[PDB]
Amino acid sequence: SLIWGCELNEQNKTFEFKEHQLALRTVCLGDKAKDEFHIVEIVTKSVPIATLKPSILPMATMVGIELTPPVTFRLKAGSGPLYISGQHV
Amino acid sequence: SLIWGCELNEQNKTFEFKEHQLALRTVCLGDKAKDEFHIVEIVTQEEGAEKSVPIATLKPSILPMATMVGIELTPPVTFRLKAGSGPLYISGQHVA
Amino acid sequence: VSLIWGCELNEQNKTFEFKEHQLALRTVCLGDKAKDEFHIVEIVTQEEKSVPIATLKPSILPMATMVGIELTPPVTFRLKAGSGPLYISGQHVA
Amino acid sequence: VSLIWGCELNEQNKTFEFKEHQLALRTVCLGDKAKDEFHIVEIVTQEKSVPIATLKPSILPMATMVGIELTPPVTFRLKAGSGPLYISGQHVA
Amino acid sequence: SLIWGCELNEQNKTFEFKEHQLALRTVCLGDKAKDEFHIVEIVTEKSVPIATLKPSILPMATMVGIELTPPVTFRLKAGSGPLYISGQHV
Repeated sequence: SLIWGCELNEQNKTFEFKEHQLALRTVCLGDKAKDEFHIVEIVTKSVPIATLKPSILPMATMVGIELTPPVTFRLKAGSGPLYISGQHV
Repeated sequence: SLIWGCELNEQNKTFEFKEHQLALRTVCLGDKAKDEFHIVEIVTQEEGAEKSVPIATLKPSILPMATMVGIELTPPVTFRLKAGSGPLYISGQHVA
Repeated sequence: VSLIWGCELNEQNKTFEFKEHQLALRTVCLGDKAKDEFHIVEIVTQEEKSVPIATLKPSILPMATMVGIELTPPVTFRLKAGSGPLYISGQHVA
Repeated sequence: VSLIWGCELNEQNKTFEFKEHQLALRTVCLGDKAKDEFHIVEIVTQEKSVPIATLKPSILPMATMVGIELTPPVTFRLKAGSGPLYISGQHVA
Repeated sequence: SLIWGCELNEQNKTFEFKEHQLALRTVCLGDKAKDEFHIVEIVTEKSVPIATLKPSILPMATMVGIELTPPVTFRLKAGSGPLYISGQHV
């Protein structure tokens, strides 16, 4: 077990996590993130897993989401920064 | 275990997922979704009568997403967009 | 053996009595036509003891995810406040 | 041996004590007549108070507690807010 | 187990949790906290944001499945606080 995390933003919309297993914990926006909808999806086919917005819902708790690498996280919408936290087992 | 997901919207209000188990994880709205209440329900047949069970109510400006916990379903299961224009995304893990 | 379950509570039918079995709750959410006011659902048992488990409101918090709540029938769900409809979803396992 | 449990905290009754036994918390939610202000519930041990929830009628009327299992005795204190604030849980033994 | 908790604020932005495992339960703001975004991150250097709160938007958050092996430092990346973190020290 090793705490893990990544940041997605306008300039770096994608992050890839390349046995091993990643359990997600939270997704949250930076305080300087544009006040608009942010959507993070997992790409393998893309699957939206979270929709956040600073003035509406600044974060979300992920539960029971365990992924087998490799997995790519893409910022479908929003300027970010958007942080994803998890445990790399 | 295989990550799964579907989109429901005004055009396609229904998605029929057809030993297997589907564990739901999240429900979230698209950024272009109409700012109104969206309701997703699971539909099954009960006593020869249709029975739908609402599992989530979302709205862009109020609650753009929800985390589903402990919801494991045995196919076949139909997800219906009871209300809202969508798009509404449902994510889950399809384990077989 | 599991079976998806659910019920609606509203002004007209403020109560629903769910009559080895266990009911695991999953979510509580409001209908889109529900009055924009606070809705409170409570579980009622004889000890009469009622235990509030959720407070919702259309314009504030339209739904809630229930976790680790497993009940042994019989159990009654009562709409303490609000016009509804308020839906409760769960899994009835046996 | 599980038994649904619950208590109400308010301005006049800021404290409630839960006096092997285990209490698993499920939800915290405000009454519809609760003052539109921040409500904070904390667990107190001897003291040692630990805030576990911050609610407000017009902002966040309730919260789902997860994985919180307590060994009696435990005291719940309404650090702030008029209430009523309800705490639900499963008392097993 | 042993219930645990700490407060982070403008004047005490950091708290270090010095086999043992800390399971987090909730993060919530004090009623006197400045109405602005508060961000708490875990630091190991690698800092990992785990929560973004704001009094008038989202006053608290439930942490799930987050179990940590000491030592672990919690840092208030942003916000005046107070911000409370609750957990079970097993």
